[PDB]
Amino acid sequence: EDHLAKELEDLNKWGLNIFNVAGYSHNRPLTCIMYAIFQERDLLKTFRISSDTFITYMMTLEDHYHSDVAYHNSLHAADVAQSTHVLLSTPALDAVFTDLEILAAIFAAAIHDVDHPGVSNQFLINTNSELALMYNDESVLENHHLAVGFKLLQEEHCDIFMNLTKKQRQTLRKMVIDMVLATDMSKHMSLLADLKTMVETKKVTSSGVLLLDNYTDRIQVLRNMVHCADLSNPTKSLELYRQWTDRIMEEFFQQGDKERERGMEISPMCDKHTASVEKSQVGFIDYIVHPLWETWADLVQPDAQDILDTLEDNRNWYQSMIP
Ligand SMILES: COc1ccc([C@@H]2CNC(=O)C2)cc1OC1CCCC1
Ligand SMILES: [Mg+2]
Ligand SMILES: [Zn+2]
Repeated sequence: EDHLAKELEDLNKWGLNIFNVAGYSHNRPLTCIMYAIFQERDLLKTFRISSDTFITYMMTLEDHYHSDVAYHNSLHAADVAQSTHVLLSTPALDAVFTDLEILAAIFAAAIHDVDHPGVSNQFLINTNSELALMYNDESVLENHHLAVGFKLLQEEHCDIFMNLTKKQRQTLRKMVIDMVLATDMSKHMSLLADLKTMVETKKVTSSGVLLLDNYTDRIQVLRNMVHCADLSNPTKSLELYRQWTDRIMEEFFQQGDKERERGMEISPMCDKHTASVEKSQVGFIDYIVHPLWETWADLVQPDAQDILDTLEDNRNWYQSMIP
């Protein structure tokens, strides 16, 4: 409505507020945002994607995200897709990516947690879920979100890539698989270490813009971009970040409840009788988020300085919340 258009003014901005846009779109954040993103970047015009076909695909996809799961619902995909959309425009990455790589990264963000059940890879493996057997324990969740998302492009009324070259559907299907698999947290370190090596040997043009050789380097930056977008809640305005903290702790504690119901051992950050929400967020910033964004900032400097500042600041709020 009228509040929707006022909010979508901030589309291309880190301050954008995803809750507000969920409330104004009949609980369809992901469809509203993805649709605004394509228009903005002119993707439908570029890849002859019909608008009907696009809405039908998104709506279906949004509706495969479970709405009774506290954190991994359509809101989070919408968030990660909007965050990625901004990082893609960061000044240090200007004119570096092809249209196809841009469409790949945002699409990756959109389908990247689809059909998530609200339990970890570790849980699903220890309970012998169908999914763990299906996937032999390797990026269980991630391989699944990728299969669902690419299955839904089977219908004609949903094949939004129907007007790419064969070579383009392949080059894309490859980039997406690579980016979603990289959001599996057990790959975090390898990715961070790989990022640090890329910064070490960074090269720019005379105008402070990165020089990325060919495929290998371009997709490593995209890998890392969607992984920062996935771990961007603490770089967002305090009000937004605490609402994200509440939802993730909700989801985590429902998992701790199911673990206990079943005599299994409870993972301490999922234990609702001993885990401080506050200590845990500080830890999450000190050992995972800051190390990553610090490295990202070095790569696109000084574009992410504001982001680093917001982060240290949000850090100290949570620190000051602990006795
Ligand atoms: C807003 O914070 C968080 C945001 C996102 C996630 C991802 C989804 N699940 C993950 O393991 C990473 C975890 C968070 O916090 C958890 C780390 C321990 C405290 C809660
Ligand atoms: Mg995920
Ligand atoms: Zn995610």
